[PDB]
Amino acid sequence: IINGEDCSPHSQPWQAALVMENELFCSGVLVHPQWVLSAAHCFQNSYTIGLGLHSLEADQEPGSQMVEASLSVRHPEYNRPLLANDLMLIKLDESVSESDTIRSISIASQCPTAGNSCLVSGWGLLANGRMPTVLQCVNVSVVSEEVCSKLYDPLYHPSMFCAGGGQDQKDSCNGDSGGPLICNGYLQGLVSFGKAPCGQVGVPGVYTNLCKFTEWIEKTVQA
Amino acid sequence: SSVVVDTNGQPVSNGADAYYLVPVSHGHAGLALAKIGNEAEPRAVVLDPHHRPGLPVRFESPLAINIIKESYFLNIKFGPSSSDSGVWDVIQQDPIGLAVKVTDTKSLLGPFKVEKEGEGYKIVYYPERGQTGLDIGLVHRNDKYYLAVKDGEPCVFKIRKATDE
Ligand SMILES: [Cl-]
Ligand SMILES: [Cl-]
Repeated sequence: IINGEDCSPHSQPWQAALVMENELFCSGVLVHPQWVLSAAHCFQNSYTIGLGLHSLEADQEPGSQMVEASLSVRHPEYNRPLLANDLMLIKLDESVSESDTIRSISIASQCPTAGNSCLVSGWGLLANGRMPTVLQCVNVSVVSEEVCSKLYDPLYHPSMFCAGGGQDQKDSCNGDSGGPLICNGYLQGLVSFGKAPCGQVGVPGVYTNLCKFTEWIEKTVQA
Repeated sequence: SSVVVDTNGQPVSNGADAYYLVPVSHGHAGLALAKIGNEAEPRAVVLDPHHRPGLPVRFESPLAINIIKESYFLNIKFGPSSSDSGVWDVIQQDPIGLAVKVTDTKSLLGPFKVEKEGEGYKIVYYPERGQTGLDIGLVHRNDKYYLAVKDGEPCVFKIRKATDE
């Protein structure tokens, strides 16, 4: 997260850390007690998922859980066209007990509103190219579909939307993949991709447009 | 699901760190730029027996992740993250064929993938970022070993993090 700040601790209790050999490689979002939503490009054959975290050191985070997951389902149209339909559902091996620091979030059914300010959170790179020690939060604003397609055609597809690009240089960055973009109290997007370097004025990042997938998510969780 | 790793077994980073492509059976040689055709500046990539480990590269994907998987489309470039003057592309150039060359512009999504081969990895070029990949191997012409498409005869590399600089 570029030009953000430490999140207030446990203010984003749906945030999930996907860790590999004890190092974070993507985030995800708890959307049901047994399911984490993340970007399909974060797929692995198995996962170790950290819930209830703030720092990434579970041994210093009361209320946290490190949980295993074997099964994941990428959207069937992932990467056709290239980069599009970038979402997957990970089924935890066991349902988690929700608490005030581990809680699912509802998915927006309405699509993004151009201009609206939203919140993105993650443990990815800071402006200085270092990794933060605790979860970072920043606001970014949704950009119109006209601007998103002008900047990203031929790779813009409506399973995506753009946010950010302000003079404020607030953005997501590498290591924020799969984490949440919250708009108006609901999960609206997942961090997906963008032009490098992060935080360029006039260049928004691209997020998975989850309003397009509410039926596939519900059906997958219920099957 | 396969993560590309360096010679220490650590995941290769998305753009942030540089690495040498060390041939598994040519550790004595390393990547360099050379002239091709009638060009006056060296723009083709060769494996040069006088430089080891050769010019380091960075692997870049637009995805907001800091590791690289064998399935990702990549740009490969020489030089610092901040510069796009060293970006690889594959260009028809007689009599080499489809030669690896550098240029100073870069698409959001590059046309290469790094795929496991033998004891290390091969570079595969996908024209138009389609489904069919062409292996990058060596073409010997003009006393030089050009990196170029040589499908079925890839140059196999291991990837060494460039922490000697
Ligand atoms: Cl080595
Ligand atoms: Cl000529």
